[PDB]
Amino acid sequence: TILDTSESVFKNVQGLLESYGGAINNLSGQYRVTVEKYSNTPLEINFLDTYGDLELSDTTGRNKFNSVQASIVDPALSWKTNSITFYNSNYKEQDKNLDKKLQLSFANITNYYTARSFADRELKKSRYSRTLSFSLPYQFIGIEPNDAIAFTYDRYGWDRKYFLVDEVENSREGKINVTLQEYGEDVFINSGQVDNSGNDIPDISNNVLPP
Amino acid sequence: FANITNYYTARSFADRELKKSRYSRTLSFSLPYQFIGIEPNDAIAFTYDRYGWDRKYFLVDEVENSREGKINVTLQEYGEDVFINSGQVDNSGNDIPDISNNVLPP
Amino acid sequence: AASFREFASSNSGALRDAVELALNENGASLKTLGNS
Amino acid sequence: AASFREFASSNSGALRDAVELALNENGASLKTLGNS
Amino acid sequence: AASFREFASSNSGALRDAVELALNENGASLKTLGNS
Amino acid sequence: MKQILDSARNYLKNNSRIKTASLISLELPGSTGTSTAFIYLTDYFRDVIYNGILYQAGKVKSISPHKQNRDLSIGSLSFTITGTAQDEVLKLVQNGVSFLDRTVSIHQAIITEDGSILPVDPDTNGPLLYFRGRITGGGIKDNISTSGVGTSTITWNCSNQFYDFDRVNGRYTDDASHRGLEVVAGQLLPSNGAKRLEYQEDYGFFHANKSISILAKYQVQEERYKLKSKKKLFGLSRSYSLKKYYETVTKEVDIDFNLAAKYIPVVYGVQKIPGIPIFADTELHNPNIVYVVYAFAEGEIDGFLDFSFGDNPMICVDANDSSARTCFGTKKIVGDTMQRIASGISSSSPSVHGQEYRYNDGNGDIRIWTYHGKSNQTASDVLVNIARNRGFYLQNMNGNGPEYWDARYKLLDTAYAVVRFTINENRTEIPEVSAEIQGKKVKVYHSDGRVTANSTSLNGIWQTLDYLTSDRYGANITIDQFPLQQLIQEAAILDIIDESYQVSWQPYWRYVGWTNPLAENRQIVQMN
Amino acid sequence: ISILAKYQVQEERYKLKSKKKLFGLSRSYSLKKYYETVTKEVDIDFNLAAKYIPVVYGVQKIPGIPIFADTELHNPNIVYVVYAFAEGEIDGFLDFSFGDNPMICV
Repeated sequence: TILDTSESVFKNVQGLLESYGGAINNLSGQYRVTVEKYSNTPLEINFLDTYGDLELSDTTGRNKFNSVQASIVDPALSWKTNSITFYNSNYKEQDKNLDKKLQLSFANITNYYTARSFADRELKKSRYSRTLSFSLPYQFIGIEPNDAIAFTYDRYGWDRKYFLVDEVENSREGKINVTLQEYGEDVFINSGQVDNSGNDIPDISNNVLPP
Repeated sequence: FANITNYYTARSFADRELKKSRYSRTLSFSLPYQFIGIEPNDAIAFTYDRYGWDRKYFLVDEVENSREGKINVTLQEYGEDVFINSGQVDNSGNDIPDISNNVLPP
Repeated sequence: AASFREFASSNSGALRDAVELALNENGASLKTLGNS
Repeated sequence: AASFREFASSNSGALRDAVELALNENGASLKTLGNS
Repeated sequence: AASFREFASSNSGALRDAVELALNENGASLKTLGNS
Repeated sequence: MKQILDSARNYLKNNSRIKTASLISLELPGSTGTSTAFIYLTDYFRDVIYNGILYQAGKVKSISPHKQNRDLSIGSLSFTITGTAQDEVLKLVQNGVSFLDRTVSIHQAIITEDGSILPVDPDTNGPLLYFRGRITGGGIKDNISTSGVGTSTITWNCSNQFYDFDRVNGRYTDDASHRGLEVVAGQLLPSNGAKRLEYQEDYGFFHANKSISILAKYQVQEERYKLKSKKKLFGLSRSYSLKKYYETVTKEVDIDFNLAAKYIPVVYGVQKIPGIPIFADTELHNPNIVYVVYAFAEGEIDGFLDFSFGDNPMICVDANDSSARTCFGTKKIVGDTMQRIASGISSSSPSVHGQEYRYNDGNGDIRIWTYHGKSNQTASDVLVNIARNRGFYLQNMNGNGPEYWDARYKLLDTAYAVVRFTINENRTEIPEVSAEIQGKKVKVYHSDGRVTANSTSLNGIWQTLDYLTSDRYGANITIDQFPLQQLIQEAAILDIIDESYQVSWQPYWRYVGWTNPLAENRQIVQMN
Repeated sequence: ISILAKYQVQEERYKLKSKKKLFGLSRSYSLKKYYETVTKEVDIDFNLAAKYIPVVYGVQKIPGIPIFADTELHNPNIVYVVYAFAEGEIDGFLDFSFGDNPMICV
């Protein structure tokens, strides 16, 4: 990370968090940070625990993608820019061959392989569009963003369907409203990669050849 | 104008835009289903005696269909003269050749 | 609907206030439009 | 509240009109967003 | 009016949603302000 | 307007109680293979048969209104189906589903007293269409009261093909993008991502990224990474402040930290554009001999007209330029063109595919090969006959074989020019390169049913139609959705003759785009 | 700085390289407007933001802020300059570039 301290602190923090998906909270008063995770032991919940109001919304059209490019600054290019890009055959087949390109730039990452492995995460995540909202009684107090929920509801066929908590609102009475964002497990697993050492372009300039 | 380069064409079009800009009025109302098949930039002649309008000429500018069939519309006024250009004059006297980055010979 | 158009146009300032509240909460404001 | 969400989303255009009235009064418009 | 100010300020988020719906329909968004 | 059959107009004018059925043809979501089911539904109170297709009744609850206006918009709809139909919930909530495209069509039928559908559209002699488009999203709402009745509902949201105004669908000079590379089992491969299957062959752009870093060693510090911008005057509208507009109009860009510069532009009519370099090298024995490849424009262009090195054009602008500088022929009255440099005589013709032009500036040879970017172009034979001999310097320093360049470097669908500079004491550096070209060929139609598809057209309609129906780039709209007999009437409007001026007042005419100064060149609108 | 300018070619006499060239992209930006606002250089003349000290974590390359320049009295060919770089205790300097030429071979 390099920070220009003339940027307002809120914006610097926001970009810093965005660089690694973190988010911060002050519910329960202490400042807390909660990265996204695949959790082995989510909190189980069932529809009948709720107040019974439930809404599901899905926004595939804008949010979904099937190919990506990312841009970085790379010392192997003399801190010029590099532009990683790749497609996904299976996703393009599941979509009706419609090509759609995700654009990215990473300000603070320079290890090419790390950048690629992270972009793969973002692409996989973008398939999981669903968001869900409902309300909980007070006994479930202590929830935060990026807690892992397993949701179970027979009528929809959902069975330990996995979600991360994405928004929370406490109240004086104790009633809790929540919203969940779907994720899969596979979001957090990278493929193999291949050695990229063959293109360490030395961008020499401003020099005069000797006799 | 991003995409036009014939000077005379550009002038003749700007004259259109100027003339059009005089005709500010816009009008809105609703129609029963039998007038189905209207589109934007259809030409309407409107007649209404109380206003003294008599084949007053408009272009359809917005449309909304409905399941029931009731159609809402909006019209924008135009005149005929919008589409007619004046004369012009030969502009050939100012074909400035912007030569640069050259060194005069001996 | 039309009554709501008439009402809202008659009460426009309060809507602008509410929008500014939301955007300020996230950290933004319409005044950028004023300068822009 | 939820009824008001449903209503407002069903009547969104009138709100945009009212906002444009205020901003035009001060001398600004959302169309800058359209170009931006 | 004042009751409407109080109500709207209490329900500000839904108005922001409706505005975003209109602007998205034309192809624009307030988030440009967020970055700007 | 679409003209309805007048029997329907009369029936609707007479009868006071009318029956109407909405008929929905819907592609199933989540076909994981390309083959998909369809389902057919109606809001009508009983099932109905049409084209022998039986449309089920009862699932539908409501359909939104549908608004359009003179501005471009997504024209969105929604419609709702009962949340109690267990199948439809399962149709949403499967995990493996995708529906990023699925098609929908909504017919609107007048049903007469005998239960037949009334003929209305004189094309099909059948029911109208209320809407057609693509699915974009959906949702479920379940409300349970503590007491009394709750409700459950499913919404589908639909829109036209612009449902993601963020979509960028150009081409840009990077091999992995062009071929469509993906990683498998520890190596890269071409896959489906290529915009067309043939591209997977094309090792074009493979050298591009490093080539610029080579080219910089032959330019003054003024230029070493700079490039001229494209489309300097984007269209002004009341959205802009006058100041902010003219202050954002910008002549130059740096490719360093800028990727957008490397997107290929599209051209219709006549325009001047800078070359994108994609390869640079020197002959091994004689480093003074430098080959460079510039890509210019998408598709088959009608051809190159002229080249500018720096701002100096090869052809004289007028008599005074000819006095100042060595140059051949004149643009101003005669509309001379670079064909003259090969013929030795005045010509208005564009370049020809693959000829060698020798621009003797009097400062050592410039040589050009021009390829119009038409499909099935080969790799350039002059380059091949070097790499095949291992004649390139950097080829011999890296130790690559003829793999360095051969018949696989086709650069399909992409106009490009090979420049062979000679460097000497009177031309101590390579200049900037930009060119004037006559643009992409477009499928102009005729009311008689011909499709001439032969040349550029200055008409804005045929320009739009090509840009929309292009799928390599642009909106990927299928031609069967357009009414040709309407579009031809629109072109018959837009090609009205003006007489506010006369052609003899326009000497430039060949560069303006007219192919002949005498045949009427005047129409209300001409676009470049 | 006004002293230092007397020792630089007109290319540079008040120019400075920017800091944090690739700020993070998000869907808030248009692709074009982003890459067109990514900017390599700034002029300190009429710009104060350039003189704010940056903070660094990990490894980065950054330009020096000059804060003092002078010459030895007897021998004006000998020039001392002080560049400030970074806030706090850094783990240390690795390398210097004069122009773009690094001391260590690439």
